[PDB]
Amino acid sequence: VTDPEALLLLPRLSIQNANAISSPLTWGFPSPGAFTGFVHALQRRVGISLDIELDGVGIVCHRFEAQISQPAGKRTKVFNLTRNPLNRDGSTAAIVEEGRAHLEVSLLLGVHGDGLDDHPAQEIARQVQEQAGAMRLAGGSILPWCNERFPAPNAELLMLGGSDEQRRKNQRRLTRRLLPGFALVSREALLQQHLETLRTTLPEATTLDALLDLCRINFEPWQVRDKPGWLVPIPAGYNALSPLYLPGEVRNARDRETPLRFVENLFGLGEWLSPHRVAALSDLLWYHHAEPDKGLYRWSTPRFV
Amino acid sequence: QELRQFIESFIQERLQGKLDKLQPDEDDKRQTLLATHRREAWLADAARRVGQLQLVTHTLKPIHPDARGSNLHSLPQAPGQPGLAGSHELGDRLVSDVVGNAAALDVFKFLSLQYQGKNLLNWLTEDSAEALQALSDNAEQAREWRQAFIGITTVKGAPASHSLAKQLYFPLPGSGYHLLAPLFPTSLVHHVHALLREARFGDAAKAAREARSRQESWPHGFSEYPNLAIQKFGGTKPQNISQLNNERRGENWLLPSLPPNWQRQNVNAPMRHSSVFEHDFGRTPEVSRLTRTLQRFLAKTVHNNLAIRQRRAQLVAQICDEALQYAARLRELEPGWSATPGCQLHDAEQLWLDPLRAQTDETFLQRRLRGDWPAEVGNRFANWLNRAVSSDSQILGSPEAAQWSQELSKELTMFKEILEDERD
Amino acid sequence: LSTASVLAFERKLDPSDALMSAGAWAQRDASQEWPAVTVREKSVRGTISNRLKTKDRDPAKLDASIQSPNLQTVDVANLPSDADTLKVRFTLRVLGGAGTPSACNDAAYRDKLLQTVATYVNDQGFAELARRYAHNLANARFLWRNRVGAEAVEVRINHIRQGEVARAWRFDALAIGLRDFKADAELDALAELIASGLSGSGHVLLEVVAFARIGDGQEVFPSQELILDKGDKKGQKSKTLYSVRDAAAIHSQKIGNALRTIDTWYPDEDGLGPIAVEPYGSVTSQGKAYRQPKQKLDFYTLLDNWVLRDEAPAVEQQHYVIANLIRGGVFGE
Amino acid sequence: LSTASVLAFERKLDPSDALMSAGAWAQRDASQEWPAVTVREKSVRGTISNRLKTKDRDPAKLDASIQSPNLQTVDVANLPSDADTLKVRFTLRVLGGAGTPSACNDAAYRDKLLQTVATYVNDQGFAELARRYAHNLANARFLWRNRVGAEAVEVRINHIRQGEVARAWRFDALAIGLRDFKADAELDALAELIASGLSGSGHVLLEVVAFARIGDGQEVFPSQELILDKGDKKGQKSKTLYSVRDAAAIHSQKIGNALRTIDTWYPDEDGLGPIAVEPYGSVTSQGKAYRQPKQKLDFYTLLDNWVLRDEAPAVEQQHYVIANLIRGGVFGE
DNA sequence: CAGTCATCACCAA
Repeated sequence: VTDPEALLLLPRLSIQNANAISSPLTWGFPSPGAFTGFVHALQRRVGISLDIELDGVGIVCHRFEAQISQPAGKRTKVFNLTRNPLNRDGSTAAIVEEGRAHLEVSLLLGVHGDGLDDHPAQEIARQVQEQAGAMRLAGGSILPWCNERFPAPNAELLMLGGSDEQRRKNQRRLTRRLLPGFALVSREALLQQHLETLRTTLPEATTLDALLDLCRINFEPWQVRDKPGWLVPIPAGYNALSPLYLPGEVRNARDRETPLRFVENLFGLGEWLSPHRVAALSDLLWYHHAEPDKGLYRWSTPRFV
Repeated sequence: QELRQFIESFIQERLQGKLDKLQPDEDDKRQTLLATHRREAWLADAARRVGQLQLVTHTLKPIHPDARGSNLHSLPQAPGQPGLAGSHELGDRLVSDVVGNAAALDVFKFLSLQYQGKNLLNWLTEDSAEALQALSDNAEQAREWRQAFIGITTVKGAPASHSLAKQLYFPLPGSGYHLLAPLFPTSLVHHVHALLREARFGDAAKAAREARSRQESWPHGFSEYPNLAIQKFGGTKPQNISQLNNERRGENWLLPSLPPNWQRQNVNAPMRHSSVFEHDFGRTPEVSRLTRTLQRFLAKTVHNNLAIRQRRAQLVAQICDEALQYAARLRELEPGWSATPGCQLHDAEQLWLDPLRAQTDETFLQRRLRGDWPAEVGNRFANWLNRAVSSDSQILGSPEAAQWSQELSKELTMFKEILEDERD
Repeated sequence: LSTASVLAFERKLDPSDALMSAGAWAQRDASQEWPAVTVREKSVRGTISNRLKTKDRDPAKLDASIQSPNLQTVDVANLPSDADTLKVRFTLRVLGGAGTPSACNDAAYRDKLLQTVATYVNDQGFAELARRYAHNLANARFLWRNRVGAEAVEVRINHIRQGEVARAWRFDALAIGLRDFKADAELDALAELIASGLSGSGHVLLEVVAFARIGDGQEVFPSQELILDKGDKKGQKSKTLYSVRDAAAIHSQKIGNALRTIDTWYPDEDGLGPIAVEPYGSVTSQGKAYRQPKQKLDFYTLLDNWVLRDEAPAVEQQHYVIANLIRGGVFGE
Repeated sequence: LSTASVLAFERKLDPSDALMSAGAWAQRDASQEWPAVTVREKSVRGTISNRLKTKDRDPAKLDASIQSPNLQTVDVANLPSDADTLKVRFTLRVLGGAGTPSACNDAAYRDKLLQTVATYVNDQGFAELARRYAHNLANARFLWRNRVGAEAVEVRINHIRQGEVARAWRFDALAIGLRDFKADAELDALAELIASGLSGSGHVLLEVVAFARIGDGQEVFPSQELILDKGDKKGQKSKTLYSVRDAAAIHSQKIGNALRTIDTWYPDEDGLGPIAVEPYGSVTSQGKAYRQPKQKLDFYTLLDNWVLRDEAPAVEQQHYVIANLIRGGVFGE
């Protein structure tokens, strides 16, 4: 909601062994729920000793590879597993399947606090990076440096105090540091828009998302067409099955302080657009916003349109 | 009351199915007890083993091996925003899986065969007039069946969770946190799994593929799902999980959601006699679809022109950013860019998409591209991209030549200003 | 007081994936630019050499199929014919806060546990377990089959705190045995650093490089990933090796499993070498679980007696109980 | 007591792949810079020279296919016309510890197996096995089709400790035969080195160099690649010869086959030459299997009698069982 | 005489 003044680039985050299932109906790149949980986990450890805030994340995703294998006679995939230790009788344990992938990621944060005028912003950049290099980005660890120990420091720059001409040179200087990536935004208006193509059939909604991430072909009145983006099904929050429980009610909870619901996933849509296609970089940022009483929990990116 | 033969085929069918279980050493009580209690005590076994299970729509057995907890049983509500729908706005053709005791899910088939043939699946618990005439039991037996058959759809145990569950935190707008414990949508994954098994294979989705194979097809829609992934639940035995067997077999099919740029090639722009000068176009493997789209979307007229006039406005950026990504993932992304072999022609590509100076950096290395006008790659780019936006005598003489060359001019205008600030 | 129904410990001693690269010995001081060992595919003709099943005893098929061949497709990773030295490089983050769980139900159980851990720390710090972590760094145990038959092994460890090096160690890993934690002042200066990182006090980030002279063009052994039920067509691929980008590699969990071979104190037969730290302390190659709860020295029994009942075990079992907290786990009711 | 359901034995006697180069005699002791024999693809006009099916034998096509030519594309390697000598160079590690499995399920069976192998070792070493491997190194068995009709063959073996060499042997590989195991005192000095490798007494790395005087421009025979699961059109390639980077080569498993042709102890025709060490003694290229399961001389009968039921075989079959354990494999039930 | 620990059949396209 609150537009930040300065954006914080976390330039290279080579992370290993992230989760790659992310919902019961998708696989591949992890959910942006992991990224906004990561930035509020930065908020509870750094942002109070700097008296700043950090709300939104610019998910860029330079590289991607998944620990998958192509079997014989199939065009599908399976996942490469770990070998778990034995049971107490010496026999072998069962198999729970955890997909796994390596990533390389850039990040764009948003500051809102009095520490930006109480400090140099280099203090904010150094402290946020040196603490975030001891955390887990999606489900896996954040790696230290290598041959790539030259892009290690950050950058940070405001947008309100300054001229209004060479800020194009400034944000396209920023774009020189995230140039091979594909940003990930929320494009859920097209899920509305592809019901009118099915309005001749029914006003149903659950099979509309399963129409866009594939190759639909009819014959000549072969029918291939340019898909209008890199449009992919992402998960987009939780919807309540069960009423809110008082913090001593549910057996085997993580906490004895917070209240608990039983929820399940809701599915949206995204696109892997290059950052050139959007003018202002503050459009990309992902935010948590969810109303508590009726149980709809959701994350999206505002300011995209 | 001609609906007791289902009870006959449930009792005597299983009793005759135990004909391969022949042990001539110690069956002298097992065979007699099986013949006796397989019929009469089968109602007792289906009463005592009718209370180990429950109906579900939020199972947790499919998220951990032995996570003994409480499974949900009600559908989620409607999401109040526009543009995102899931396991609550699904249709009224839902199917509740039956999680419970793995060695007790055989009486569930005899209890749920009443939704096959007749319409008396809702006659066993309530409306036992469809369970008095062909049941052939007394008041104690009819009451015991109507009591034991209510423990499926109702609650089985206490509402709880487990240590192997997820239970995420969510920040509230101006408050603390709620714990969100997500569940596995067994009903939704059954619906999408049956939906995709008729879309990847089946009658029409494969007969249209043979119609393509006979090269004579009229328009009819088939579907193709490339690069999925498979996940197994349970393992060698998936019947310990809820049903997962009717046509699931522990194989929920996962749709791909990958990033675009995670399967790249290698950057080889060396000092070659054509790998320096002939590499002024950006010959990549992912531009064939864009060239084919710009070709095959140029023949339609403006008789349906309320949608096709909003795609070439983004294609200039969608082809210029490809050259930007190539020149910034090959030159700077590669660790080297040497002098061109046959430098009288292989030097302009080393000027435009080239890295910084190196160990062969003499005096005149940071004094040519640091002061030379970096605006010569505009006309060559317009000639290259204007070869895929080809001119025609029926295109230049028509009113589409200016309306398709203005886009190439507006694309070539800004790329020189973008790439004229790296050195100069 | 009851045991907490949700316990979960974040791991410490977090390693990366190893990377393999080939070069020559005494050219190993300029080894920042050796080329990476790639995974090569090959197909293989062989013989039926398994116990055939007489369950379906056929006097026609199972005797002639002994005579007929067996065609398979595997992976392999070799050194080049002009390289005799294998280089393996990874990094190791040590975190600290080695007694604080990531999820606990009651804060009273948390208060009963955290002062027990601090009572363990103040009288005898993490130095005595950091010695045995620093040993398994110093002798190159993470080279699993790559040490077997190697002639000279050298392990280099660099403490990095900034852009560049702070402190550097050199070792001869074959002079340091796999069974005998004989401490010496070359690595007690490493053990104090790993202990001061496990406390939570100072920064620690190691860079571990291991050299192993093997032979010209020999076969090195990167990690093989479990692929359960792949290739129902018989034109399949049996062995599949693990590769990070254009390099042979070892999984991170295998390197961590090599680093936490600490347990010498197990009560079945202690004179057989240190095993990996596990609850119900077991070993998958041996096919057997040492440290069985009938002989009440596993992790659940000792943790409950030492937190809930204050029955302190011996110091040697306490090192095991703390090593399961550096290892981390997921516990329940 | 049963055998374990999982057994894995690592290979001992692990060779690399061999690479081919060419030159002339009297330069064979300055042969370090010979150029490699290269792989060349050629195209062949030939003749239909197979049997003809009578199941759809239409004489319009079948009687007319004979008269018309046959076009095939193959691969061939030759010596240069300047040179007359093949050179083959590979390395060989001898590991030791050849009775201890690397994966098991039982512990009692593991101790029974280790004390059985120690019973074998501490009354007779590996010397009968080591001199048979030294025979197969001393003649040039590993040159498979290349030595056939070769005029003179010389085999040089070097023992390597560092950059410098420690011990050197030279031989006449045509005086030593393929069916005898008659030796001299010079081969026993190699047999004791291999037997000190197999018993873990020392580190053994060997460099085996074989020269074969064949002829000017004659054809050499590298190993042929098994190309599996193609599904292609009319044979775009029908013979692909194995090479490494710009050098023709032999697979490591074919040299490994040639070194372990040790078995002269098989029942029917033990006077008719040694065969390789397999569990079921099968020679696949000759289409039969010595050591059937019916005559109780295969590995899965003798192993189970000798380890479990204390039924020690004859010594000549004990050599077969220990050779199968130097080999390796999956010997589980 | 009552908790608890290893085993035991129960299912299952």
